Amino acid sequence: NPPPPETSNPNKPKRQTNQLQYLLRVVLKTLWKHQFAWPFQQPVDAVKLNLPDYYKIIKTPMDMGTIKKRLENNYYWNAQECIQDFNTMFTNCYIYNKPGDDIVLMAEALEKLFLQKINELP
Ligand SMILES: Cc1ccc(-n2nc(C(=O)N3CCN(C)CC3)nc2-c2ccc3c(c2)N(C2CCCC2)[C@H](C)C(=O)N3C)c(C)c1
Repeated sequence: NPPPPETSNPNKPKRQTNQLQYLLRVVLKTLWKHQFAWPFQQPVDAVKLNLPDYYKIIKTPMDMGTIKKRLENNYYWNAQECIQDFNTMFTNCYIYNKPGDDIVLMAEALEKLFLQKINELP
């Protein structure tokens, strides 16, 4: 398993905006409780899953556990940067798997809810 993405970085400039607080308070925390959220709450554990292929395919891994910690640590400059991590998470899933796979269906459901919630930001 590779090291998970960084959640703090003393040399990177940080910011806290209304949009970012909303991404944590509303967008992430509602997505988290969704019945299909559990696969995406931590990095893919390829060792546990016996998927030595996953990290051969996915070069920029991302997950909501990481995003959560990054929001909690004020790691982001703006909302858009955080939104890019959500979209990287979803697109990783669609790259690695095939349409109709159970995990893809799960990601699809979360992505629509995600898009619905970010449609209007503070
Ligand atoms: C349908 C399904 C949903 C989730 C999971 N599990 N289970 C754990 C686990 O070992 N966990 C998670 C929950 N926790 C409580 C115990 C540890 N991890 C995942 C998991 C997380 C993320 C992904 C995948 C699996 N798959 C795919 C791998 C083949 C099938 C789909 C690929 C990597 C995909 O791209 N991503 C995003 C499984 C076995 C089947």
